[PDB]
Amino acid sequence: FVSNSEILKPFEKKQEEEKKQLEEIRGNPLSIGTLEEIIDDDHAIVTSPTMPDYYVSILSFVDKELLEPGCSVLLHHKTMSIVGVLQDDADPMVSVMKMDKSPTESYSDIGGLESQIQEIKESVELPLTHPELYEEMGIKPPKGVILYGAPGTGKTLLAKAVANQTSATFLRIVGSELIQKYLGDGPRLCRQIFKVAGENAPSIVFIDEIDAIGTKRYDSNSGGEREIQRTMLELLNQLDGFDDRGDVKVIMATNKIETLDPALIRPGRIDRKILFENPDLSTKKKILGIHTSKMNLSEDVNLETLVTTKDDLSGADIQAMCTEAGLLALRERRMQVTAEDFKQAKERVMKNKVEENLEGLY
Amino acid sequence: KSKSSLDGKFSLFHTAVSVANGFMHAGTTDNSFIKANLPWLGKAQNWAKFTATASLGVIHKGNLLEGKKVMAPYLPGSRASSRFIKGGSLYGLGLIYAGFGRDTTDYLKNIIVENSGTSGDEDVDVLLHGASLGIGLAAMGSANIEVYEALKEVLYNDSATSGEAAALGMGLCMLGTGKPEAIHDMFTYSQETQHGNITRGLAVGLALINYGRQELADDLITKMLASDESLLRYGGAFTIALAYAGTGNNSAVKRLLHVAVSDSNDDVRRAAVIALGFVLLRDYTTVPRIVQLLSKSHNAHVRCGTAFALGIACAGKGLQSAIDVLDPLTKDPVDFVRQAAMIALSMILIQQTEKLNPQVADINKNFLSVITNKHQEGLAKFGACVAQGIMNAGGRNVTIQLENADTGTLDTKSVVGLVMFSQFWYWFPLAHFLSLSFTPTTVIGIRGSDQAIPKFQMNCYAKEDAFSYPRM
Amino acid sequence: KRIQSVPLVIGQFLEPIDQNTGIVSSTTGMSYVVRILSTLDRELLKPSMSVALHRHSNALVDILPPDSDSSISVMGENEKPDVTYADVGGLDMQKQEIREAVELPLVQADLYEQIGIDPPRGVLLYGPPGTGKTMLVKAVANSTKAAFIRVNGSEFVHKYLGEGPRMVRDVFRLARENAPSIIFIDEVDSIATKRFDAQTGSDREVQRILIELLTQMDGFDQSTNVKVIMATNRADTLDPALLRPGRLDRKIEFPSL
Amino acid sequence: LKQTENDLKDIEARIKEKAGVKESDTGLAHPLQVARCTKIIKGEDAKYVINLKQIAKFVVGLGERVSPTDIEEGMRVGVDRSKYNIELPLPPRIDPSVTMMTVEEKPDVTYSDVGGCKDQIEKLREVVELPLLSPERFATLGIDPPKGILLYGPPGTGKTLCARAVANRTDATFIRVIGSELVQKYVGEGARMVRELFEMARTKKACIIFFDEIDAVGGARFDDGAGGDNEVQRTMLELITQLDGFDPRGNIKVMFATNRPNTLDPALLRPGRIDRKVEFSLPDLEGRANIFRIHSKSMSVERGIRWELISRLCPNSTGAELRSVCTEAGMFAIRARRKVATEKDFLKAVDKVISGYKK
Amino acid sequence: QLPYLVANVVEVVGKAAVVKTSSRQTVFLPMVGLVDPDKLKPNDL
Amino acid sequence: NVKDLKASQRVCLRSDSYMLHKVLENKADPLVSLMMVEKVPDSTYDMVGGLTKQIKEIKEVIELPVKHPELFESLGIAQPKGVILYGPPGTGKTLLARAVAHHTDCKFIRVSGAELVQKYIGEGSRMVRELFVMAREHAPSIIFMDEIDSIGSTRVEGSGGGDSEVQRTMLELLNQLDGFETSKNIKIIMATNRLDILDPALLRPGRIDRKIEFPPPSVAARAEILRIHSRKMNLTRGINLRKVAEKMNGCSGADVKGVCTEAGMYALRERRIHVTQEDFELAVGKVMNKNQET
Amino acid sequence: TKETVYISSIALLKMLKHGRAGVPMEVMGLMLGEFVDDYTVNVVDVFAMPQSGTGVSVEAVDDVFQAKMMDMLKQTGRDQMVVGWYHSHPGFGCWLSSVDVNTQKSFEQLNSRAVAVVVDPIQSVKGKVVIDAFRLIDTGALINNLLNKANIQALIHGLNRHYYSLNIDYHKTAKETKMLMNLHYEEKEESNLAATKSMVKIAEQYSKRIEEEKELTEEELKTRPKKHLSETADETLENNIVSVLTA
Repeated sequence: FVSNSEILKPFEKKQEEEKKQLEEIRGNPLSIGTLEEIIDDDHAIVTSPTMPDYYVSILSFVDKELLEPGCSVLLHHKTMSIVGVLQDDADPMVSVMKMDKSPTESYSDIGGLESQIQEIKESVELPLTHPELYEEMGIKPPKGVILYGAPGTGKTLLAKAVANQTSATFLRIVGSELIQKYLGDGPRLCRQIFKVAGENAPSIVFIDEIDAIGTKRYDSNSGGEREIQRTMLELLNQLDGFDDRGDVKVIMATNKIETLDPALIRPGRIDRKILFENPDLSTKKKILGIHTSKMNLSEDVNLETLVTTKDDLSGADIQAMCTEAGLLALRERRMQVTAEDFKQAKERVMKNKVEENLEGLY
Repeated sequence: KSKSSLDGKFSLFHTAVSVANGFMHAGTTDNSFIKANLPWLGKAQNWAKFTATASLGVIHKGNLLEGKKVMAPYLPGSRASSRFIKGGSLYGLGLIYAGFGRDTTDYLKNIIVENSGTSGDEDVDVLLHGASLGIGLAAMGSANIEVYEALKEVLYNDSATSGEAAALGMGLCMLGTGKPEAIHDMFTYSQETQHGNITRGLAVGLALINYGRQELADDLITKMLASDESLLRYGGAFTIALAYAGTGNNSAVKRLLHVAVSDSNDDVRRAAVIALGFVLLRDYTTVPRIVQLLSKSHNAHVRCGTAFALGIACAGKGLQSAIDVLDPLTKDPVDFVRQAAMIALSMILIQQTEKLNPQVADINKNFLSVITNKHQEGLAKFGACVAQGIMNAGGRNVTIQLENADTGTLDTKSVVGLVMFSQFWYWFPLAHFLSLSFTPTTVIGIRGSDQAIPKFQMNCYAKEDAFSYPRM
Repeated sequence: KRIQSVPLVIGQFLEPIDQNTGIVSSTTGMSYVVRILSTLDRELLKPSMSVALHRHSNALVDILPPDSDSSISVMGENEKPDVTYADVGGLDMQKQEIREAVELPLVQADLYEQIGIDPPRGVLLYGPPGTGKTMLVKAVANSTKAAFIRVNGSEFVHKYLGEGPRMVRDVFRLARENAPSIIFIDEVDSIATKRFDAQTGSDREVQRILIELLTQMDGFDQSTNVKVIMATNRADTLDPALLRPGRLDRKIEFPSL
Repeated sequence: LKQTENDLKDIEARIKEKAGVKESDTGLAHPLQVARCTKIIKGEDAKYVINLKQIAKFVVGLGERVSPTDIEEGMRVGVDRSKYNIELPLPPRIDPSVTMMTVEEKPDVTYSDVGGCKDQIEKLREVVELPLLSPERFATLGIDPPKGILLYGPPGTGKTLCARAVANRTDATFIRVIGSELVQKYVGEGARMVRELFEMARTKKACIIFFDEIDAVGGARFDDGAGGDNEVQRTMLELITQLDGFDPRGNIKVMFATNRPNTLDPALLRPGRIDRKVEFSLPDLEGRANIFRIHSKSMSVERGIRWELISRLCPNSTGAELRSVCTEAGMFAIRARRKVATEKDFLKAVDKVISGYKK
Repeated sequence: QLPYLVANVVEVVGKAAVVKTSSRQTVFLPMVGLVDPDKLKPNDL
Repeated sequence: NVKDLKASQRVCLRSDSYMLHKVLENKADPLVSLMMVEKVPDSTYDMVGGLTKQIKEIKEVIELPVKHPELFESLGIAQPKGVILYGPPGTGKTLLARAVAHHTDCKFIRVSGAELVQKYIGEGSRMVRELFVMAREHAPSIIFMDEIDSIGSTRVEGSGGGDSEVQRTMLELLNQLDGFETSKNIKIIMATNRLDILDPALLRPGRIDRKIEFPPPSVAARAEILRIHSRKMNLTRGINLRKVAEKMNGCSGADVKGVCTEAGMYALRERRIHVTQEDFELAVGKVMNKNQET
Repeated sequence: TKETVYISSIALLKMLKHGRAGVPMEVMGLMLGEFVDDYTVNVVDVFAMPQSGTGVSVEAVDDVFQAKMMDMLKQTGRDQMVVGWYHSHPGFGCWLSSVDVNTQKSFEQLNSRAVAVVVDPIQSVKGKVVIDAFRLIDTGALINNLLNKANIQALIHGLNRHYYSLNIDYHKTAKETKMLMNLHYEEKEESNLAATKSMVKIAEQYSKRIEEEKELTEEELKTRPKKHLSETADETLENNIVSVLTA
């Protein structure tokens, strides 16, 4: 505090003189650009982001061993020579990426999905904490899981939850959106996903909804589109190129597996098939139990009464029920939520979802 | 404090601090800048090195015995360190001995007649230059047709360097009522020969011979204004200024107002507002009303010339209202208007400074701020640096007068001196003529009888203004 | 004046940032932040303009009126009609129907005001074109001294997501400035057929146009200084949304007997 | 010690280099695939600049210009990736990766997932193995062994393995080329790679070029008019030309693999380039039991059980699935709370993977 | 001076041709004795 | 300084000297490309009174969080962040949406879906990204999503892949907001009356938290909607509005607006400023025929 | 550093005319005049050299052409030295090419000193003229007007680059100037012709000024505009008055 300042000011000053002397030699101002390729005759061809290419000589701040293809770099204006190195965190390297490093969601917050919880735990969490069971027996681990169901309630929740538990970077890419309408650019985009992963592990790679670029057809003539299949293949070949015991676990989302290649399953990688169901009585009890904690409510309301009229529903319906119920209580201007309020709300959403109907009792 | 803040902003920056040295140390004898920086001399250009030698001319002014003596190792027949020094030596000597140059003049005349025959090398031109400047100062105020004649042949070589000197030298000597001859011969010759430096030098040359003339000078005034050359019209103002110097005349001032407004040429406007002040020296109450309008102009040349105009006329007395005008002009957007306001302000308020007027502390502070800043331009810092020298001239004791309060009558040295002073970027070693009109404020015992130096207080009640002077 | 002179580049004004700053888009594909006119201010100046810029002194020289014509995404303009009603005989009934629907709100604002109604923004014509039906439409355009704006409704049918749906808004805007005007829609039933199923690209566009007209009609309070005439030959390939009244009130039949 | 050494080196080098580049840039300015020199102007001639880019086509054609070293200046004397005449001063088409495929001479695999592949394996023996073993017998007969083979069916599940197994047996270099890499986004970059792959095949001859994917580099499509796949078309044509043109096809075998058998381009299809069309053969009951023994040698399991038993419950499964049973029996084994796998973990592990698979 | 920009031709009155340069600009230019109007077409250098 | 330069700051760069000559403001540019902003609308929902039952429901679902967050907060509920309205088409649906917006004093932001998901590489991408920046900043604001609808007023009959691909894109943003930001009182209004080709995950809480059913109109309601609108109209005295309404069958809110403009057209044709009951009956019968078409 | 390079009227006129037709292919020629001491470069005449269809170069200068024009010039009585060179170069006016630096370095050693005059004809139609004058190297004001002597100290140590942006002025002679202004039968015809044609047209102009006033007056009312009304009243008034005055 006082101790830092006394030292700090004379210490700062020597640094600045040196720092000024550095600054003069290297110049300013500069264009930022990207390395096209790195050449060991101390040259470089560079891709300038204004477009053109210039075969340039390195100015020594770094060597070509302290440089990698596709690093971001400081360029002058002379012919665009390499003045200095810069980080790639800032300059784009993404497709569609939500990064959520250690997400808010957790198993505790989405109630009892307990049976589903147990599967995802042995495949995704267990290798990262404990390579050792896999190593001792001498078996390979699942490095992928597939989550089937609908998102927000099944697929999304389990995948957010688990990442938070393992303290890994959750990356959601939307598969379809790459579904770009020009030949050739899906394959670039797949490359950037895998590039970021290897740089920034541990990670969970979530590919949402691979069924627009996930196609694999039977043709490429007669209304066949060649890009769609190309992208699907680039994606597959990198995936099979990556293998880990606890650097990357891959979570997929999709709802058809017969649009996917049997080598994108790759039996001996994706062992696990985790699927959402509608929960049990006990787990439903837990989902209710958490959500009522947060309410102020009557004591005529029970978890038990609410269970019996339920026919097995998703956790999302239970959440939806709570928001609808409070809204009739707030409309009656009061903060007590009766057994009748939650019951009116439940009936109503169930009714809106169950638009198709079929007599099953006969 | 000043010198050491930067060495940037061209060789002009050196010219300024050389000039501020000489003013501060005037007649006190004090070489401090030169002792320290001899590398500084290596920085400096040819023309800055000529000012630096000559600045010693102001320092050793006062001693008329060791004034020559100091300059002795820098004479020819004894050589110098540099030919650029060597030239400034003969200009510094002429400063010291002016109006009593009698011997040295005959001496200096021979160098002149000598290098008209040949000496087109640039080192010999600058030698021939110094001799010509120095001798016009030295024979000033006293007719010598031998001086007129000599110098006219330096002109016939048409040196851009020497011609300037020679030309002033002919005006300076033949001060008075001129001759019909000098007027027609110079004026014709100005159209005939071509140079810019020559045109500026011969115009000011022609004006100078006309002092106290009035209507007899009216003929050359008409001819110059009738020339459509900028140089001659620049010179044309001064001719009126000088001819009518002292006596307030409405006709004379009117002629300068007409040239000043309507001509396209920017340079002429500046010279002409400067020229107003000298006629109007004795009607100094009228100047704050005239230049209230003209400090608000779209041409910067007008604003610079007016800081100087107001300054010259109102120098010998107060005028607080006057100081209020120059205020905006200090911070005026253009760099050369800032320069000129700073210089102007310092010539009036020498020992009226130092919190007599509350504002003058903010102005003095500002002079400091500019120098210390290096985001201020060469002319702005030039302006701060020489203005510092004028205020602090001869150790804060000696003063800038015109329409004196220490002698009480008009002085030839003074009017002429400021006219050289108005040009200092137009040709660089012209500053030193400010030397000629530093006046002592001295309050000393006195004897009606022959001197022996009594010193005693006369104890009468008085304000604070040896207690309010600028500060350490 | 002498500096601010033709030839100039045309660019488009986005917004004025403050006074003597505006952001402009040059039609080079380079955008600049520039100063703006001191002839205009912020009360004389609208944010969206076509503007005149200096070529090398890149600044707001002049303002133009909005413009929409280009050789991408074409629109048909037909200025100075030359057709006057009862071209074909036996359109006695129909001559009167159109007259009170289309012609009347433009020429007389005042009758709608006093009854206390607001003028219908749409008319639907069903029948074959070019029997007598088109001829009447063109005749109203003449009599009102209105620009005839011919829109082929399948022309955006452009295969891009982008330019055409944007244009249609701009066309109607350009029509309101140069009021009165007729937006005459060839086969609006073409683009009253829309996706219901996965079809991906190359069927997506008809949805965009349909929605564009709908947003405008229902989204804004009634006025008529610009009339929309829909022309239809398949009457079942419509969608109910169009046909809903309070906006589209007039259903004029072309007679076939 | 180290910190000071690095910085001095970098300042010292940089000042010399900065002086040299600026000198070479005077005029107005070894991979180059497009080469501006930014209006170095003279003139006949003295601009001598090759741009290969669609925008700006610079042709210095009509045969010879005899030069010691030179087109023109600007750090960039060269003649891009595709040559508008200009017979090759200074190294422009040496580019660091124009190869990246994986070669395995005398493969590791000889038997891995190769059980119950009998029909497939016998075909490879007659086609590949025997002309390599005796080139003289095929010459005397009058026949050619198949110039090209095309292999279809589940790919890499046993396919790549089977190929490696025959190759090892004859001591024949196995060259595995990834279809997808041949998809570089630069000019010719693509024609560069194909060419050097076939040059390598002729040097190392008595060798198999295994192309996984051939729809990565493309076959027939309607999407050539759909405005992008120009880069693709360059690669495809180059490939055909090299193969049929001057590759000897007696010992050098080329094997193609395809994902859609119906998407071949007509050039590809026709006899003289593809002769033999081989089916993938699924491991049979006996075969699956053997593969079960091979893969459990790593695992730590009881040897008193029989593999056979697991196989009866197993229905028709590719080599990949067998492997998936093996890692899953161990996960089961930890779950059931023992450090050996019983028969019973193998049975459960089958039940789980084969239902899950749903193909 | 080698090189030259190529062009395709979209107008072949008596001395005029319009050429479309590989710089996406159309110009109105006159023809000379070193061109024939028979070698002014699309698919020629 | 750099200490007044922040993220998403707009700046002005010299095009010969490439240095920051001045600084503008932070914000992203608005672009009119069908995605536009329209600040404070002018509509009122008691034009269409006798829609009262929806009025209580709307007031509480949308308005109440914005005006008083605290009630919802103190109870402990994840208060509404999206609305779906479902049920009878063509009631002058958009007018409602604006009317509520005027009351809560927010931007009505009408977004065209499909031009977020383009034939040009990413460009579409540009507009998704600008939209989200604006709407956090200018928050609270109401987004009406054009092109998803089945509601007779912006109908387009859903889509399997042209506005299901776009909703996926929307769905990432809504997910990101529930996370670290935890932003509510930022609203999306969807309305559609088909969901047998639209995705359910939108209707799950997180995005759409409340699903409210539109009421069917009645004879008693049609009479109210008519009573308000005719009030501006000059009428012939002795008229009975309940009678005219009863003669309606099925008629939604927009149809009632048609009855007054047609009643008036009939009067206009006869050069009358007053309209009898009889013209009004004849007008309703015409309006009924309009609903029967297609 | 600082030099007033004095451009003759005729030199200027011929340079702008030539340079505007000559682009986009570069054009050059030679400047004639005299050095007078230092501080002063007078340019007296300028003549064109040939064009080359891909731009003029150091390789394209031809000493026989420049020579044959001067020798023929001499027998009028035009006796000048070469003081430099002009070039068109679009997008040059504060910058120089590396080719153009090298080109200047050869030229100034032949002369005493030399200017590279680069004229830009693009912004010569925008209500301004762009021309600059350069000279890097030489002694003439790099020692009279030029840390301290910073340009020429670094210059001589090499591995440096600075343009040498000069000062420029104009004037030829008074007589030419009176003649140029006498370009503007003449003034009388012109004035009568305008007079008649004003009286015909006053019929439209009357009505149109009534609208301008009417628009202005309406604006003011809402507001209370006044500034627009003043401008707009002055313009109409002055222009009546001239129409009346003629008759």
